[PDB]
Amino acid sequence: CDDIPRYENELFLRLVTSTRAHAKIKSIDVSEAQKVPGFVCFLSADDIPG
Amino acid sequence: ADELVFFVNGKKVVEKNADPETTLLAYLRRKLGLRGTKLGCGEGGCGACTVMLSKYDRLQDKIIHFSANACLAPICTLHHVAVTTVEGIGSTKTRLHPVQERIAKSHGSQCGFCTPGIVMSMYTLLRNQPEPTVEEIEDAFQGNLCRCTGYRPILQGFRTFAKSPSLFNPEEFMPLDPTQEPIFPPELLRLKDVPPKQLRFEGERVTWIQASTLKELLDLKAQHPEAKLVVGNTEIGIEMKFKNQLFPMIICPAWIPELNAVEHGPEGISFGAACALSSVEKTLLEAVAKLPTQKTEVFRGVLEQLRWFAGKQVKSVASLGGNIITASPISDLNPVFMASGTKLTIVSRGTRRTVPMDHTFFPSYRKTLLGPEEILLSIEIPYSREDEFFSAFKQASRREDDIAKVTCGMRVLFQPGSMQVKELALCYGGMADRTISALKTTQKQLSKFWNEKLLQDVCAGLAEELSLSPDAPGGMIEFRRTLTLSFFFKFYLTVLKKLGKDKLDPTYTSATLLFQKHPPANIQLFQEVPNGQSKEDTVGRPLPHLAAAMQASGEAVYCDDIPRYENELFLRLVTSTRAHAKIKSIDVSEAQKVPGFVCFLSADDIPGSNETGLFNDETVFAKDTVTCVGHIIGAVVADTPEHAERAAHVVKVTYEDLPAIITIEDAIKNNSFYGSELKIEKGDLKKGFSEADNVVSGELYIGGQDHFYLETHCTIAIPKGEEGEMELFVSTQNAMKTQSFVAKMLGVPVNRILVRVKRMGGGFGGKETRSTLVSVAVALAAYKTGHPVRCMLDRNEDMLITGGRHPFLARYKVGFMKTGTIVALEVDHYSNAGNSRDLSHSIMERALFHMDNCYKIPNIRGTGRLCKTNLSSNTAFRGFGGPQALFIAENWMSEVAVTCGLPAEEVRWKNMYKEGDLTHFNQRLEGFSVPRCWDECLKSSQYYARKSEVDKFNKENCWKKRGLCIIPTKFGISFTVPFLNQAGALIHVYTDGSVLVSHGGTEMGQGLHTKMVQVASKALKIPISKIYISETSTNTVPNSSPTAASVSTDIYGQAVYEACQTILKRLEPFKKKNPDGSWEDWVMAAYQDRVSLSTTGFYRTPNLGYSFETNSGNAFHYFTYGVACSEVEIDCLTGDHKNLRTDIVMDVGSSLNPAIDIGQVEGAFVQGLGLFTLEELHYSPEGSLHTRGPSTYKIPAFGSIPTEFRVSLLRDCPNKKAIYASKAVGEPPLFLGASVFFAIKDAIRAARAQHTNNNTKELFRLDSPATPEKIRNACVDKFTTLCVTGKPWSLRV
Amino acid sequence: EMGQGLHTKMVQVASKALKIPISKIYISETSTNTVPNSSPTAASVSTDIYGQAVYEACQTILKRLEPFKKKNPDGSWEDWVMAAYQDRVSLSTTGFYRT
Ligand SMILES: Cc1cc2nc3c(=O)[nH]c(=O)nc-3n(C[C@H](O)[C@H](O)[C@H](O)COP(=O)(O)OP(=O)(O)OC[C@H]3O[C@@H](n4cnc5c(N)ncnc54)[C@H](O)[C@@H]3O)c2cc1C
Ligand SMILES: Nc1nc2c(c(=O)[nH]1)N[C@H]1C(S)=C(S)[C@@H](COP(=O)(O)O)O[C@H]1N2
Ligand SMILES: N#Cc1cc(-c2n[nH]c(C3=CC(=O)NC(=O)C3)n2)cc(=O)[nH]1
Ligand SMILES: N#Cc1cc(-c2n[nH]c(C3=CC(=O)NC(=O)C3)n2)cc(=O)[nH]1
Ligand code: FES
Ligand code: FES
Ligand SMILES: [Ca+2]
Ligand SMILES: [Ca+2]
Repeated sequence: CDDIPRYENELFLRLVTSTRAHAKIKSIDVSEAQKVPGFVCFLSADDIPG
Repeated sequence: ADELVFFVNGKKVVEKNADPETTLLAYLRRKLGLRGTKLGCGEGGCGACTVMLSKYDRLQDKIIHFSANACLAPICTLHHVAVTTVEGIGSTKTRLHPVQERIAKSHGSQCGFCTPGIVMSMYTLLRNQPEPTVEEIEDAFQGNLCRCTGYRPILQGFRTFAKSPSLFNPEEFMPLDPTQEPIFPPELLRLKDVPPKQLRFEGERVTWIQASTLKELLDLKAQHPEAKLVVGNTEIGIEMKFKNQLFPMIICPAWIPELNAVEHGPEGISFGAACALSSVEKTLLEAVAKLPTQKTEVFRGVLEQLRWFAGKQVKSVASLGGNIITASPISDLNPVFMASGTKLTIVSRGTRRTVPMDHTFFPSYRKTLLGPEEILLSIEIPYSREDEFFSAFKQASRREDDIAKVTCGMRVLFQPGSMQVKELALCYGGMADRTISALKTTQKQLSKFWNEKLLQDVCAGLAEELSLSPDAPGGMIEFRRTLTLSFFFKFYLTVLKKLGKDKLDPTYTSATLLFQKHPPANIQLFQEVPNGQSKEDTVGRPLPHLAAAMQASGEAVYCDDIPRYENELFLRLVTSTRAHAKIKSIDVSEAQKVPGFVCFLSADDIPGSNETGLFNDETVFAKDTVTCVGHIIGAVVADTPEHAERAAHVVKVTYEDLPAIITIEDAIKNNSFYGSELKIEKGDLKKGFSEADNVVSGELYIGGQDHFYLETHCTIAIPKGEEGEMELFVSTQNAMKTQSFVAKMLGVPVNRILVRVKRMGGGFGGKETRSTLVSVAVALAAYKTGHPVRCMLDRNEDMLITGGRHPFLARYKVGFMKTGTIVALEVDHYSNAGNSRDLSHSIMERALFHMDNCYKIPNIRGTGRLCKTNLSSNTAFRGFGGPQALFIAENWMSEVAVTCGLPAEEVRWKNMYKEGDLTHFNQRLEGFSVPRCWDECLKSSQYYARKSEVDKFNKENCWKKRGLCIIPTKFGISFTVPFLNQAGALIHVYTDGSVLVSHGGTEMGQGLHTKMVQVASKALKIPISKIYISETSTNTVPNSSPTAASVSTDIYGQAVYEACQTILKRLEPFKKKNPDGSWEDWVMAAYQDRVSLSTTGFYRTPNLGYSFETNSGNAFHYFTYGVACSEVEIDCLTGDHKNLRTDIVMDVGSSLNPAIDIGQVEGAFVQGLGLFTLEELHYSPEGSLHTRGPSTYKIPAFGSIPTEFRVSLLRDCPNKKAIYASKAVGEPPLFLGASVFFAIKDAIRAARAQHTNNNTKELFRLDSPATPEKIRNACVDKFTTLCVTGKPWSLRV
Repeated sequence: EMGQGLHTKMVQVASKALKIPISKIYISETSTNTVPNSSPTAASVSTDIYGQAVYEACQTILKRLEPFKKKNPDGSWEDWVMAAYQDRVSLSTTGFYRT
């Protein structure tokens, strides 16, 4: 799979995962993430169209 | 300076390193990933790259919006400009804009490749005039071309913006709402405030300075006199791309206020030299409405030329000074500027002069009297004076967006209130290498009076003074000379009229009329579906092409639109510049030095076989010898397409010529044929000829045709790196041959090669085989590099290399009775096949099969020979030999009517086959519907009433004539080699109950997939929404015949039907167990029960197999029929004509989709009209093509179609021989375009009775295409007489 | 294929069923548009079940090619395949198995 050449416009995804075994998600803060050079977006449940 | 800032669809683009050579089109497709905007030609002719531009004009103090060709727009002109592309206005993921909605729903998109550019031209009009007039609408598209639709639906759909069941419903159209339009970028409006300043861009090869002030400009021209000015780039863009000019320094003066000012002075109106021609046009139109007629004579000449100058895209960026200083011999403006003494204000640093343009201003080819330091600042177009009159005329190959043959400006100034010539200026383009004045002719007339003797003297003087030698560039010697006289005659008559106030001499009055549009009327008639039919059964309903909305939105993916891999490379073909030569050596040493160069590939690089072609006739890369101009020798592969192009251009081939054989004639004389003669003989010719009252024999020629699919040939090849595996994305009608020619070249099993075809932007037969020329080269580059490689041809390469329709030369003899009844016939056909066999033999056979058209001829012999020549190999082109043969048949039929002195329709009718007769190849005509088509078309076209109206018009008009002709056609349906009539399909039903269909056919705009989906949905009894077709691929359906012969709906439809039956058989017990369940419940239960939800389907046409030796057995499964009646009006002084009205009745059985079938009728029709009247390829005598682009090759334009255009599909004619009682439609109607040609012939006969003949039974030869040249030269008269063929001491008798 | 040699076994199986060498057969990949609704490759039954699927498809090819073998007993695989193609016999089929 990863040996397949990337398209010129091909992007990379990194999962964001929980550090707690059982907990409510109070908030999510992406503001330091957006500062990282090359950030395109952060995706979460609300982005799902289906 | 360094930064370039602009906006694209509302979003800011900051380009830090703009290269001056980057066009917008390249930037949009390759840097911004916005692939809706397309490349179709690269020379401003086709409009596929049309976008909108918006800017603040701080001078009108207003946001302005205009359209432009992205392929010619340098991004370096666009600082502080907002670009709107097709993706800027809507999409199927959000909402279509009204323009996109309507063109899709009104069936104005087929292949869809022209659609975004036509969308953008209509959108642009709407942003300027939210409620346009019908004419403002047609005019919006002078620079857009469509090869598929025949234009009618696009216009009829867009007409709903102005002011039988039906193919569309305008009441469902969302109204335009200008408050919902994208807002002009607010950042850009903040910027209008800041004073502009000089910018500098630096690219690989070119430095560009954007001059902010006149002083900056004139300083820069002093410092850099060699620097090239650029405004619209519509000429420099061509010189750069097509003549390998490099201008290492550009100055763009477009922003400078004095170069854009318009002033109304006592003497005339003054425009800065950077004023677009669209501004010039608007200003003059307003002057012409406001001012006394006698002030505006010169202005109206300018306007008359601007009417026929390029199109909206070009006119909106092309500048006035750009036209004057380019000094093309064929400028339409400079003759007018020169005739008028229009004033040029010319400046340099510390210099200013003003001169009247006159004959000295253009000293020689492409030069003007401007010095190295000097710029054209402003132009004063003068007011006309009392006693001063002016005309301008342009004649071309086509009226819309064409390059002038002869073009002129004519001024006379009389002594006050007299007819006594004080001044006369007759100034012409196209008669020499610069714009010239006939000063010798006109000097002789000063003090003379405007009369008959003056007309005669000027004609005689023009004939002497504007001579052309037989060798003149452009040819068309007699036509060009006739036109210089004809135009003068029009001027002479126009001036007579203007001199006498304002009845003077009717019969003559129409020669003086400027071109004028009658309003369009279009009626389509087809059958409603049976009343009880389910709404979910769409078979027989006018469902839009399934991809039409995505074509309109730019979201449909064509091959080059597929994203590049990051390591993907670019191939450029290296082709022969000689017709016939040994290759002595190849030197790549300059190519190696172009940046990004990767490798040059040639014959030695091939690991498998260099032998390719349908008959194993050809090389993949030429070895030892080249046998045509365009013969592929090699290829350069580089990191960008520009590096590849530049590198290939500088690959040096050294040749030693060999004797060439170019023409049919040469080939006959040299015994140069492929194979041996083909023949069908039936009955007894000698006996036939001996019993005929009359016998006519003659010779007929029909020229070839370039496919001009809007998407040229394109392949992407992906090498996998494992077991020789390769995956190709290809624009082709033939994935099977592509797959096997790529495997043969690589020397790998066919199971290693996967070919995928999503869609083509047109194919028309030209992608039936010739697509492998590019496919196999790209495969070689992928194999050799291990990288993805791609290549899309530029238009010029495509036209040169890939082949076209076959030219035919016929020698015939027909014996007939006095009643018109044909008694015997012989025709010998010769086709120009080019340098390989390809489909030529099958093309000849199809010609022989159609030599009868619809006529019963008891004694008949047809022969065919294929001429082997040093020209690119010709191939399939819609009709596949049929139209040539059928044109030959109608030519001699028409000569039969003339010789008999009988009405042409009577002679055709009495000769017509009847129900059950055998053809000349002994096939029975069962369900022969031509008499019903014929009867209905006579009637619905009101033919007989109109005949009498045409005679009347002809009686009353000396210099225009009308013509009217009605012709039948029949077209045999099947591939003539029996093995190709087979089709497979593969159908999957997934467990959500969605169905994916795959079949061997490809989509090229004809709506095959839409039809297959309609079939599957009727067969399965589910809605089409549940069914989907993604693409055509060799690992889903193997061994497919090319999508060709118009049988794809027939044969794939049956294969899809059969897979549906199997699925239905598997589901039946689940249906039984649960009668009240849904399709979804039944599918899930069959899955849970371990019943397969996948099957193949297959079909093989029964009862086929014609033998040329027994002359028996079915050649075809059935025939498609129809009839067309066309009326034209020709202009006998120029060779222009108008197509006034056409009515078509076509038998397509019970249509699967009447929208799609009417689209096919009209598209085919218009493609045939192009073949028979507009389109013409020219080659030098040594075999090198001249016509390589839409500038010179003229296909039907929006303005070319019949103004009244009516199409009916025959009611109540089910075809038991094909799926759901339908008939094949793709090619049958194309020969109906010949009704235009024969109407033209009738109108020529009329003109020659007017001024040539008392001989009503005379037979003059009119070859195809009947272009303005052939029509004009055929209108023999007192002007032709003065400038014919090429005083002697020295005269016998 | 996950390392277990299933494509290899399948090529072995097809070669034996069609009586042609393994060199004339190839398996490129697995995809939902060539075989739909597949169970996961799992429970060690893939050879068993795809083996039968491949075998049934090979039988169907053999039935279709038989009249050409019969007409030309001394011919090559390649001769029989070309003849079927020229005679418009389909050279594509599915295969299926249910334990
Ligand atoms: C599809 C198409 C159809 C066309 N149809 C026609 C037609 O029917 N009739 C016709 O006449 N032409 C036609 N043209 C030609 C072309 O569009 C015109 O000549 C146009 O006016 C050139 O203007 P431009 O601003 O694009 O010139 P550019 O390409 O930008 O410049 C052309 C030349 O003019 C010089 N120049 C420009 N401005 C100045 C200045 N102020 N002072 C000194 N030199 C200057 C440049 O240095 C350059 O040599 C057509 C072109 C295309 C692409
Ligand atoms: N829009 C469009 N219509 C088209 C073509 C095309 O390329 N584009 N090709 C024509 C030719 S040459 C043929 S043989 C048929 C192929 O399609 P069919 O067999 O599905 O009719 O479509 C015809 N109509
Ligand atoms: N449309 C179009 C059009 C196409 C064809 C046709 N296309 N390919 C072939 C082949 C002929 C052959 O002799 N050998 C081959 O491998 C292929 N014939 C026939 C027709 O009647 N109309
Ligand atoms: N190895 C491995 C392995 C796998 C399985 C197994 N895989 N999928 C399921 C499912 C069960 C179900 O109820 N619904 C489903 O959609 C799937 N069972 C069985 C086994 O014996 N060995
Ligand atoms: S691509 Fe620009 S006009 Fe054809
Ligand atoms: S739809 Fe216009 S070129 Fe095909
Ligand atoms: Ca072609
Ligand atoms: Ca050929």
